[PDB]
Amino acid sequence: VEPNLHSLITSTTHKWIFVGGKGGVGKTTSSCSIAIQMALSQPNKQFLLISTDPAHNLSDAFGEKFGKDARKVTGMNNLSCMEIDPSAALKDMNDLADLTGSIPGIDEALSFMEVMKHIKRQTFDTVIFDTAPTGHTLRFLQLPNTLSKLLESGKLNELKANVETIRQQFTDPDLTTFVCVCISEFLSLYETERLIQELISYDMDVNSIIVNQLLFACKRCQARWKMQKKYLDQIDELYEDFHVVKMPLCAGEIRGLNNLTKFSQFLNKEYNPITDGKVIYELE
Amino acid sequence: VEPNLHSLITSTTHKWIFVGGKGGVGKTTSSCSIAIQMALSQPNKQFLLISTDPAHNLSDAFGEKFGKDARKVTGMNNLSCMEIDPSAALKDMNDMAVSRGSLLQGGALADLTGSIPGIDEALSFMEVMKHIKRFDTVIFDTAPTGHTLRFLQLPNTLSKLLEKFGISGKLNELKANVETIRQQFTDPDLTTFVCVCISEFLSLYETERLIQELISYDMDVNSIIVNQLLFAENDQCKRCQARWKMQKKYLDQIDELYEDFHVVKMPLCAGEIRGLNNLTKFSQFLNKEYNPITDGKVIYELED
Ligand SMILES: Nc1ncnc2c1ncn2[C@@H]1O[C@H](COP(=O)(O)OP(=O)(O)O)[C@@H](O)[C@H]1O
Ligand SMILES: Nc1ncnc2c1ncn2[C@@H]1O[C@H](COP(=O)(O)OP(=O)(O)O)[C@@H](O)[C@H]1O
Ligand code: ALF
Ligand code: ALF
Ligand SMILES: [Mg+2]
Ligand SMILES: [Mg+2]
Ligand SMILES: [Zn+2]
Repeated sequence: VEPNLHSLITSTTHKWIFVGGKGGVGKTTSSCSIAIQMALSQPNKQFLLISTDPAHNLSDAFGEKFGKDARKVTGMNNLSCMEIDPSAALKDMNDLADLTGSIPGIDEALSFMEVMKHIKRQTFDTVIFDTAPTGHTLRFLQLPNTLSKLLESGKLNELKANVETIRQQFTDPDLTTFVCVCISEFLSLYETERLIQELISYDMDVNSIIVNQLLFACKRCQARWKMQKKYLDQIDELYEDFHVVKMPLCAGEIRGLNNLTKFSQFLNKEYNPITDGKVIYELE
Repeated sequence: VEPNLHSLITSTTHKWIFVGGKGGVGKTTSSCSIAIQMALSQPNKQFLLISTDPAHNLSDAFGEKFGKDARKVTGMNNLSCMEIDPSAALKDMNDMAVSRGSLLQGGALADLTGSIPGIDEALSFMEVMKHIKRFDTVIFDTAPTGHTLRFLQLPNTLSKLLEKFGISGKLNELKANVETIRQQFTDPDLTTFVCVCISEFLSLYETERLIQELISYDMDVNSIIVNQLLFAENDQCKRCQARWKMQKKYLDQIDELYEDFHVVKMPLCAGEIRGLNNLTKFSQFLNKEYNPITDGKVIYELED
């Protein structure tokens, strides 16, 4: 099973791609990267990257301002981002809205409504979700089942049909898949294993794991690599049947289309220290 | 404004302490560390560390099992942990309703509602109200920023929806409990929010936005822990030197921006920080500031 996401990046069937895992592991960095690789690789198709983390970071990552209305990434012809602000969205729908935009769960509700509107309206060929950390993303992926059972007039029936339709698409391995991102450390590895078990139980396809921030080894770096390697061995045993993609810690943060594009190549053809080592240092 | 949490750790008024920030910055590591520093220096008080992150890591961090019910940290007399379990709580509520209402009648409350987004914040909040109704200090190991903001808006949000309410008794009592929590969270002597961050663009700007949000909720925030620092000019690795250049850039901005805050600088250690011993070792630097010249050896002193 190839150690890269080339199969996903060139997929001709996938409509919904979730990128998830523990906090700070690189979900935003990776979902920007997957979205860039897909857009470059399939010029004919139109891609949306939507952040369902209420503390959005797509604008921070690209260095340009996104919002509830999809906008093209400057420099791309076929990649767009969206960051929904619930109180802004509600304030528009209402035309108390504002109080509602502050209720726990409103973020997931509006993100789901965005999915339904792409169902109803059928714009973008593929949607990539840069998700909130693990715990709240599981709640989001359960929404189709949840709404189904709760609902269980013509507009209520309309809501019902649409959620059943999402439930069916989300559980179709050709249409929907979840890419896990993790770091090779105890707290991340165990959280990721719990997440994968839960996803399998939801009948959601999960076939890929990005292991990010690897040192591939300064005494501090030598000790930290020794640790990463121990958990990396475990990841190899556990996830033998998965695409496991090993990504390096770079010499600086990864921001802007240029640097994100440069990092994203290694999701497509896997990082090789022999041939690619200099690249880590171009991010300073 | 001393670059440490000594005022907070030795405080005799604080009842509610929130530790929050962007994903993966070290909230759980720092909240365990703050709680241990407090428990150790206030032996006569009793502390509860509660994780409101639905993906809990307190058991992972100490390396032993916690749950819905508080349990002492092995090796501490003074500190307890709890990891709130939503489905479990709903299940017991449903069981007790049946055994002494459409959602309850068919015994499926947990099934129907255990997965509704927002349910974790709802139950975490119920948990808060219980310590109100009847541990001296509670430290919250919070979920990442976005959902924690929703949690912290909740008492103030409920107060206003309820205001428009205008078993009705339970709603009345909820309204009353909401008001006192709301009262206590805006009391700078009873509650404070400790921000945690790493010295990188995404974390810095998320933190800046978070703190501006908290201030508008009248929640006290006067502390920022800057975690995972390399301090590469102490001792002598190309990657570390370049990364330190990045970090130092953002640190200079943090020191300027948060001149009136306790900004507490913590080193990246040579391994993950797990178990009472390693957390305790790491935690001394919240109380007395880390000095890379003198304290540098500590990053290699973690037990396995
Ligand atoms: N492999 C990497 N090398 C260097 N910096 C990285 C790498 N992956 C992520 N980052 C940086 O790490 C921090 C966290 O990444 P982020 O994508 O925000 O994670 P998450 O979305 O899971 O919170 C950010 O500052 C990001 O720029
Ligand atoms: N200063 C540090 N040095 C080394 N490892 C650290 C440090 N702070 C946190 N960690 C490790 O970094 C990862 C994320 O920390 P964690 O406390 O889980 O963050 P958060 O709770 O904000 O998600 C964990 O593997 C933890 O052991
Ligand atoms: F990734 Al975390 F608390 F576990 F932000
Ligand atoms: F901290 Al994140 F996505 F921004 F987990
Ligand atoms: Mg993110
Ligand atoms: Mg945590
Ligand atoms: Zn190094």
